[PDB]
Amino acid sequence: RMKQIEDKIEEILSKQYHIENEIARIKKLIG
Amino acid sequence: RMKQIEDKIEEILSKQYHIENEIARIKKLIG
Amino acid sequence: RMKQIEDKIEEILSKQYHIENEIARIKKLIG
Ligand SMILES: [Cl-]
Repeated sequence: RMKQIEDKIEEILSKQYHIENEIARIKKLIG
Repeated sequence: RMKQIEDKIEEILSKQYHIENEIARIKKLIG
Repeated sequence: RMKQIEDKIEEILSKQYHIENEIARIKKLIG
């Protein structure tokens, strides 16, 4: 069960990194 | 304790989905 | 191990709050 939680956290972190990169692109586009 | 962690992960995932939808709207607006 | 998971969740929540604030700024800028 702890491994399943950790795997889900991995997925969340990867998505968060992707979101930050999307935001960086939006800031560049309007910069 | 594991259930509390899992509930918090649920909240994080829901917010992440909301953020992705906000980003999609911003991209549409500037598209 | 549960504490390490909880600490990571703390980091994720803080980053999510930061992302929401970045999005609010972008919405204000294009508003
Ligand atoms: Cl996020």
